[PDB]
Amino acid sequence: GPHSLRYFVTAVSRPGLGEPRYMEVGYVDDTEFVRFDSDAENPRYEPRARWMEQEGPEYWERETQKAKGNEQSFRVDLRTLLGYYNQSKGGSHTIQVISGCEVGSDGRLLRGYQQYAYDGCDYIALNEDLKTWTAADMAALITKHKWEQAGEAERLRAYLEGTCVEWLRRYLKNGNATLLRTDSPKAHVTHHSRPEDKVTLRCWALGFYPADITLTWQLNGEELIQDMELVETRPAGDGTFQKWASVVVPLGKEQYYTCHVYHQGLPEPLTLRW
Amino acid sequence: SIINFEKL
Amino acid sequence: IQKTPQIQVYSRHPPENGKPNILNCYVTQFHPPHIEIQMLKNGKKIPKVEMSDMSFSKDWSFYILAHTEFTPTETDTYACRVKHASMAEPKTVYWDRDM
Amino acid sequence: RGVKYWFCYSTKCYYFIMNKTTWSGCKANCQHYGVPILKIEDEDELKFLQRHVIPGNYWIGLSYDKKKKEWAWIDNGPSKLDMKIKKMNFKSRGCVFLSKARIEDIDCNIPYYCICGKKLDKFPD
Repeated sequence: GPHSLRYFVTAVSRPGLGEPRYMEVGYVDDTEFVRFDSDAENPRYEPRARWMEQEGPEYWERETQKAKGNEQSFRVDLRTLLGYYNQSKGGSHTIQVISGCEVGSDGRLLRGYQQYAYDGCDYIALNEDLKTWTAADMAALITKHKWEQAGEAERLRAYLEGTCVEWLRRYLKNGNATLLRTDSPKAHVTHHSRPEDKVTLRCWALGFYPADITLTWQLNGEELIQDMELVETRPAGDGTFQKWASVVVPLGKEQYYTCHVYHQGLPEPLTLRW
Repeated sequence: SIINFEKL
Repeated sequence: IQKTPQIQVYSRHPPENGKPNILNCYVTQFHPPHIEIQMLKNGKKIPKVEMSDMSFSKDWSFYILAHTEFTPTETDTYACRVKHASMAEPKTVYWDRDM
Repeated sequence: RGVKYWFCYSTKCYYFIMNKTTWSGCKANCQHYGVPILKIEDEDELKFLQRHVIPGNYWIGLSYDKKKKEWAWIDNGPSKLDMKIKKMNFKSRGCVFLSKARIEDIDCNIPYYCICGKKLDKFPD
């Protein structure tokens, strides 16, 4: 199928508390597998998936160093951007980075990204073409010029196509299990009483896995896209996820209303009523 | 394996 | 800059009063990453709630999960209290078994 | 009494809705001023949009149709953007938001800002 290896990086300066906090978190397809954190007593790349304890010393050594290397590089970047935006050494600031690749059935690179944000907003990003940047502001325009002279995009294209794709292929062989696995949503509707001869019908999806799911309500074949409340998918904590979606309906008329469950581990979509 | 970052 | 946290407080398993269980506080969509999350029983802080690691989404906002063990009853409240720079006052969301 | 403003570029005008809403919430709002949620017709318009906008995230009239098993603009016709879009390589799943350096596909239930866009037939006589 389609597959991704994505890295989420954070750097938070914290004046009067010493050096910034640094974090590299890695994901294969929504599955966290590695984490490195600069506050930990043992600041080192660590597994976070059974199938990662798979890897030998020489590899965890390697990454920890690269990450120590990356940490120092952002420490300067927090300072560089202070410089760019004319900001004092008094405020906490955040650098965020999304980094990685996606490959298709044939294991060929579909999309590659290097995405930066400062203080919770787009700073600079590598365009799909993997040759050009879009810059959010006059500040980012400096990095753009800089990285244009240094050939950053040339360098990053090579990584995303060569190295990323290759590391991704490994990790998937490292754990086929737990990763390809699917838990279907167990669904039901719940009746809840309300003022003014009305009912709230709540459609539940529980213990499913991968997070992605769709719950819709319909009245007589038609989706009630307004009218309908809907919490954000939440982790159960056990590896699975939960979600509900509800609607309001007059006592007696419950049966005119169907709930629908769409989840990539379901044969046909599910259909339910009270 | 994460890339290594070029300074801004 | 500055985004208000969203809060969901829910049990891991179907809640039967008397049956021991797990209570979650899922605090999302917020920014600056600095946050303080407490879990309250009746009004009282639950000693050392467990914190998942912080992460962020595609869209840049931060996501975090607090959880602790609890035994739901008919006759006593559970709540989550978030303190965060985006908010004037701490926000407290009460656990609601239907939700 | 939330905040909102309008702004034209070239031969279109937009409504920027600075109150956060879901994708379908934003679609609804737009109907309520008779201006549909934004269709981006080409790279030029995208650039203007990314350049104009106050930093943040903005829902736009691009989403995955499970009934048509594909991505679709809100008018169901093509855009010269679809070259870009096609290689953006989105998941078969959600809606698209715009940001100052990105277009990106995500859950539709997530509250972002909102952009309505309308193509002008004539000079605003």
